[PDB]
Amino acid sequence: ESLQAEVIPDPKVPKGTSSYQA
Amino acid sequence: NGKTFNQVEIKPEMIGHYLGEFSITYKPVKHSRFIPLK
Amino acid sequence: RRPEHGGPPELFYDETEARKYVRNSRMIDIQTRMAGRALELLYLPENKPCYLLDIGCGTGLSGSYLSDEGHYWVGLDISPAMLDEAVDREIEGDLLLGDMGQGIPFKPGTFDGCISISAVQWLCNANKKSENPAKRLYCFFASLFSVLVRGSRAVLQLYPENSEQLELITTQATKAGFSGGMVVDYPNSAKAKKFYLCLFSGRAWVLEKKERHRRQGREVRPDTQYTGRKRKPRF
RNA sequence: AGUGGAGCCUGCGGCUUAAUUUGCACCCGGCCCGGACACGGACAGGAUUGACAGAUUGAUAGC
Ligand SMILES: Nc1ncnc2c1ncn2[C@@H]1O[C@H](CSCC[C@H](N)C(=O)O)[C@@H](O)[C@H]1O
Repeated sequence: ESLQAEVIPDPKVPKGTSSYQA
Repeated sequence: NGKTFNQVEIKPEMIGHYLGEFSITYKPVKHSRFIPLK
Repeated sequence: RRPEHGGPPELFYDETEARKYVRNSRMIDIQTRMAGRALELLYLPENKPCYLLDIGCGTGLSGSYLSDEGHYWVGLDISPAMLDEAVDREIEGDLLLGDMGQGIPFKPGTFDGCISISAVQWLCNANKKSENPAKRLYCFFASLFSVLVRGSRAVLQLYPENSEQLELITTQATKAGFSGGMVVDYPNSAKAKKFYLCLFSGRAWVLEKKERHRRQGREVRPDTQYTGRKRKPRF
């Protein structure tokens, strides 16, 4: 008899240095 | 320096130069052969 | 304008030319990176010891590069002055004096690889009446196919002065059984264009109808975007 | 006589760049302005205009 199994049964830089000149 | 501001402390050793020497306006430039199989 | 037009290689390559060759920085630099390209152009496996031929060795700086990579080699040349300054250079490998077009005196199944630097272009022209470049090239290439291991590789660097030299060299190579091709390094360049012969041993329907009616000399509708265009489905 | 070798300069490519303009044009920051028509909102209880002083600003400025 088939069962109702719809879903799967298996579950160094300074302070002011800018980023440019760094 | 053209895009950003560089913040610098004026030291006594800095006594002769221009300010523009201490914010550089350009960035440093940081810059496979066929073998025959038949 | 070119060394080939000087004459036979035993006369253009005298002692004075040898001493100008050995004291020449551009010769050293270019022929060194040509030896590098020559050794990298045959797919001999890495970490595998191999035995090589270095023909047209002249100074042996190509041999010095081969010995730098750990590999051993046999030098063959026609000019005595070149072999004299090569032994004066204290090169590691063994040299031999002999014409390549007459034939290489080695037993078959011997060398894992062959490297020829600026030498095959000298066999394209005849500087003696007994000389014939076609048969000389055939003999030299058959001697390569003999003395090489079947399945080994041979790189053959050249600067062909025209396509006739390439035509004859390739014909004499392909009639000696050699399979391979041409690596033309930097093809469209000029100062780096270097030839390396590498070898080894094994709606339209309506358009047609309207062009028909145009050729036949009658009035035809102008050809537009709507020439062949399905007006509607047909039920 | 050379050039191709070397040093330097320059031209195309390519690479780095915010930009390295192109077959002052480029970049980074700051100003200035910028429809009527229709319909719906606010508007004399107030629409909106002008402004000294100080400040932000790289600087000044009722912009
Ligand atoms: N038919 C021939 N047989 C043998 N050697 C030949 C030859 N024709 C030319 N050669 C050799 O080809 C050489 C050209 S000079 C090559 C020098 C070498 N590539 C180096 O720089 O290390 C000369 O030494 C000349 O003797």
